[PDB]
Amino acid sequence: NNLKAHYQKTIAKELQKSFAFSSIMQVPRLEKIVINMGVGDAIRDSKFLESALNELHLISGQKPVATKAKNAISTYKLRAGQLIGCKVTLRGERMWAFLEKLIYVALPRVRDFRGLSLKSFDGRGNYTIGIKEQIIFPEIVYDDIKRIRGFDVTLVTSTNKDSEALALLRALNLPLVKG
RNA sequence: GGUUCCAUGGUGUAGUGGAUAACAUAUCUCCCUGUCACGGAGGGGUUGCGGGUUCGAUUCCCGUUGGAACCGCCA
Ligand SMILES: [Mg+2]
Repeated sequence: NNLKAHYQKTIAKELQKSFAFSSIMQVPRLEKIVINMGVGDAIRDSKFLESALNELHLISGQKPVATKAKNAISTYKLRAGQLIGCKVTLRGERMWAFLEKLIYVALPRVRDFRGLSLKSFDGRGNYTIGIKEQIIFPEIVYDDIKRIRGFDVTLVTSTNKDSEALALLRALNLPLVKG
């Protein structure tokens, strides 16, 4: 990606100067964006889960692996050995492609993207974005599951400090309130 | 003293071999009638206590209460 090379040059220079980092790779580096569109309807409407996967596939270019619960609950109708939820973890070129596509196409189409930040870092440098609806994503046709759901896009970084993660986010211009 | 059975709606009783609780009376609302009873329509209301097993107990297991049914002899 041309923006990937732009990321290289720009992130290196500003970050290096911003904290006098003694090495170019001391600057934070983003690793992997997990997407987890999971639903318990597979306990009853198994069909739905299948469609779920395809949409997830259609969004990232990686086929989603379906995850299984590690316990069993009667109230939730849960039982061990069943597949409830798919997770995809993008890396390399595809992860940066999805990140740019999200921030530039999907996110500003959000009904009311006022944003949320500073109050999202887990204290170790991660970040989770809770999407409310799937239809807003461009890689989705109107025909879909009878139920509509959101997403749990998350982020990782090489650093362990949440403040430096915020600094990388600002350098990348991820558009949130004051952050 | 010991042994078998039972505890389900307000009252009388069925079910459940773990995933679910009905019948009648009674109760409420509305037709009905001068009025009321009877009648007609509709509505509503449930596992003795505890503690384990199971993802899940009214049901399966062991204890604790209450009510019954049987026995407690030979000198
Ligand atoms: Mg005698």
